[PDB]
Amino acid sequence: SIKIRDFGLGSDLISLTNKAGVTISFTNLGARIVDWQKDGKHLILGFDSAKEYLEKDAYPGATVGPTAGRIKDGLVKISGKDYILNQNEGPQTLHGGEESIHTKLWTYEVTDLGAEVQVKFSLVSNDGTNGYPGKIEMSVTHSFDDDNKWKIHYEAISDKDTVFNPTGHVYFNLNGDASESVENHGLRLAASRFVPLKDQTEIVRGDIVDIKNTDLDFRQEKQLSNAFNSNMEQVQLVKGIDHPFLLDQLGLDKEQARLTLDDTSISVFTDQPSIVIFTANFGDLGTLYHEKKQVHHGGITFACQVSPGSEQIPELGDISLKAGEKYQATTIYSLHTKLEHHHHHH
Amino acid sequence: SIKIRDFGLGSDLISLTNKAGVTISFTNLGARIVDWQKDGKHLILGFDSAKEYLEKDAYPGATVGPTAGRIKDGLVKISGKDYILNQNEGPQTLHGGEESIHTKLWTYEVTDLGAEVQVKFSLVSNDGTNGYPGKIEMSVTHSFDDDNKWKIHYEAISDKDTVFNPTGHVYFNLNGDASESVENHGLRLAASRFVPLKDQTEIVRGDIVDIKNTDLDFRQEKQLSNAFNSNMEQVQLVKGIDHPFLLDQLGLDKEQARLTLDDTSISVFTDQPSIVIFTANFGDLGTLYHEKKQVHHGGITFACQVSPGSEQIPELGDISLKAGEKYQATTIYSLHTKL
Ligand SMILES: OC[C@H]1O[C@@H](O)[C@H](O)[C@@H](O)[C@@H]1O
Ligand SMILES: OC[C@H]1O[C@@H](O)[C@H](O)[C@@H](O)[C@@H]1O
Ligand code: NA
Repeated sequence: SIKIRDFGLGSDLISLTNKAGVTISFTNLGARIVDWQKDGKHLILGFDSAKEYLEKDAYPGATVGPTAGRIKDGLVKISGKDYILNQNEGPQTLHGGEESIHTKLWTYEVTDLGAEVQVKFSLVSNDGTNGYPGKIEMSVTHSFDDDNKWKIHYEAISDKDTVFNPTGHVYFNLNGDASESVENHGLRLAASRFVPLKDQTEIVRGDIVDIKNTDLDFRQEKQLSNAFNSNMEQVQLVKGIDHPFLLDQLGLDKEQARLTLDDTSISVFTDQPSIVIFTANFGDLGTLYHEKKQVHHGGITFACQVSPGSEQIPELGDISLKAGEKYQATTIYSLHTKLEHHHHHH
Repeated sequence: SIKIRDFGLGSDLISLTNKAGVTISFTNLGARIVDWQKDGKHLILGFDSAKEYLEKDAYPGATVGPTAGRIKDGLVKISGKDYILNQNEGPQTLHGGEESIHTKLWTYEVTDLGAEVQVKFSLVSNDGTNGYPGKIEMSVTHSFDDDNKWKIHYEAISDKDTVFNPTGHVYFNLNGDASESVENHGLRLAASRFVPLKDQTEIVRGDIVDIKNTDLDFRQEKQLSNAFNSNMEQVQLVKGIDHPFLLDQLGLDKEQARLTLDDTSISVFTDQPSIVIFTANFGDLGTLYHEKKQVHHGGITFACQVSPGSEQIPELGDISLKAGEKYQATTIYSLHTKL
């Protein structure tokens, strides 16, 4: 079933329920996921109205871009030309600059395919917006099916050579309560290397480091506390995790990550080369989610994209987008029950 | 009463009915007026869904900007520097450039004051959008009251020196049907001068002309057919009217224009210096409004703003907006019925 209602400020809330009774919801404000529940428990973090997003934190569950992450000094090189983008975090351009796409009302259309329902959100990024050459016609399609798979499909075409590498900023918290840390979750992630940050400004250091056998190695499932409790310089630097992990094997076919709590698991599939993991290292900020004060480590993202820093570390990729060339990216989060035995205590 | 409903593509339709039973409706798609009716008659032109506006004509009833009208070569000088805006009509920048603010979904909030209801739409134009320095936080409040007054108040603030001169693009048609020319309406206009167009590109000619005692003098009410049957080269050039008229006296308290058809009349008030009048000179286009084929001259605008062409004729005014300055503009359309 599909249901729609106003969500505030002129935005809408589109709620879907599949045949298994799982419900998921999105808003056109930032083409974003608002909630995902199983048996009345929230699987992700979200608010109850549009205004909260705008007043508390506008990133959660959003489509962010045109370029996800931080670009050192807002400087990109496009077809031999230097361009300075909006700098909204000191001299850095973070998540596309200020008042970016995650803050806009996108138009949308719903397509009912029976076992699958699609919500295609559209938006045009005008030429020059936040310094990006364009115009860029973008669309983000969120779909949910009878097999509990939530899929995000991005498409984009630009009138001019530009840069594009958006991502989805959902935060998971299988506790279903923001006030409960995710250190009790089990994590498996198919990555042998990571990208360290230079310092507190969070730009990339310039090197790629092997994490095998460190507290950041999750090739084999381990509890998140292992990382949170780590005194590794990088962990101490950000007070948790806030890094790109380079996937060892690429392809939409491989389960790249799996997050488990008790009998529930979320599997991550993507055609992108890296996953940026940020564990809500907000300290005592205490943003209220459904009236619960969020705790430090009260959430985790799996933002799949081309790793940030490719400006300095070309080995990471090329996010350029040629005029007329069709960009496409696909990320899938699938929900499972009793996938494995995970019975722990913290 | 206030009613909100889904207008298509995720946009909303907000309809306000006042104590007199008159109904006006807006959509956040473009902070625009969609309909205005009395005794089941439409007074303005509009479509029945969001898609129609995107497919047929995105201007009708919309908030257009940041700069309304045509800018020669898309060029403006800001702080002595030349800036090139998005060119969407040849080398000209018409109504803000392609995919401008009229095609965006704006956020909004409704405020019910009893005798009056206000709908405040807001949108942020990012720095560099379509070549315009910013960011510009903009808001347009459309309100409707029990006295049948529809008012539009604009406000804006920019982080950088820029240009700003928006307008409301409603088209009136007291016939209540697009297939009927407005040539039968009577128009009164408190303007003794107009801005001639250079040619078919519609950029300004460079001069200001006195229209006293010509087919375009509407200082005393007259039927539009007059102007329509004129042999003035300017009328002939565009096949109707498509020009900025310079108001004789500035100020919100003066009725600047008045459009009349039978017992029904619309009065225009504004704090702007000019009114741009365009008589839907679409020839055979035949755009469909409520299943009715539009006819050449099947509508007329009263776009209040600073006259286009100030880039070449500085006397027209100055559209700059300095960083930190708050821009404000107000335009009111008042509906009257003779008893
Ligand atoms: O929401 C704020 C957070 O956004 C994340 O996407 C970034 O990686 C964090 O460093 C930042 O503090
Ligand atoms: O909507 C299209 C029309 O917009 C008006 O504001 C212009 O003056 C006309 O020349 C143009 O054809
Ligand atoms: Na709505």
